[PDB]
Amino acid sequence: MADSTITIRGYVRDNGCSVAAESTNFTVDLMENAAKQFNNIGATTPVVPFRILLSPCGNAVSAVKVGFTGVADSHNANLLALENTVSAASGLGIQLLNEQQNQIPLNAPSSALSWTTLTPGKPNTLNFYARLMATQVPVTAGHINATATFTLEYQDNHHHHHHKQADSTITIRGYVRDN
Repeated sequence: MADSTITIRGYVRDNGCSVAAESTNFTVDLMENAAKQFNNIGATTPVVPFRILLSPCGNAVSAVKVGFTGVADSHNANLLALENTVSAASGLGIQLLNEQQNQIPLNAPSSALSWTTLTPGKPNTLNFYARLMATQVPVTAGHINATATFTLEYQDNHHHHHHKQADSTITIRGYVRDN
């Protein structure tokens, strides 16, 4: 079942959330990715459903902003680069997007993107996508291995200087088939 503390006792900081284990500490199954389909920069795979469940949360929030940051690729640094090893494929950045299928950069600050009005005390789930972007036509087979974190720039009054919220490590798997 799905039940949570809302408008009741035992709530964390109001302005913020905890981030669930289901979001700070998981793996995206990007399925297979095929070399043979990435034959120009427009090439965009069947965008897998992905979310960051925030819970438990407190009782007073107004929204956040995201802050995704990772190793950005040389080609289009808006795409999350791979582990950068011989066995990681070339010219195939990770394509992390929101439900609007809009390219989300990394090393932007929290200003170039946004978030929804958080509900208090619930498994606050927006809907996002992850898949695999062609930045070139290398079609060298290999595996999918990346690392970033999201921060949430919680709309607290920012009295202390900002940092990362967490080290909520986004890991994505997958496989470039040679067909």
